[PDB]
Amino acid sequence: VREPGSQACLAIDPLVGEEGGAAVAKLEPHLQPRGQPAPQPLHTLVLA
Amino acid sequence: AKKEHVPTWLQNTHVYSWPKNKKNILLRLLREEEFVAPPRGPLPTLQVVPL
Repeated sequence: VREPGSQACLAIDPLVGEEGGAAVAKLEPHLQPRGQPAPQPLHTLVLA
Repeated sequence: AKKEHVPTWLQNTHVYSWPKNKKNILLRLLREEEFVAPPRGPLPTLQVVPL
C-alpha cells in the first residue's frame, strides 16, 4: 500500500478581485429645465 | 401612438416613447451609453490548496 501524504489532491479557489472592483455607473443628462425660465418658440400672429 | 403604428422595419431598433423616455432620447442623440461598464480587469490568480 502507498500513502497519499505527498501526492494528496489539490483544491482550487480563485483570488477574486471583486473587493477592489470598480462599480457600474449610470449616466443622467442634466436637462435644461423648463421649470427654470427656458426659452419658448415664438409662434407669431399678424394684426392686419 | 401604439406599438402597431411603428413601421415594421423600425421595430428592429430602440423605440422611445415620448415624453416618457426623453432622457433616453437625449442620451441617444448625444451618442453616449446610459450605462458605463468598468474596465475589464485581469483574470483572477488561481490558488491551489491540498486536501
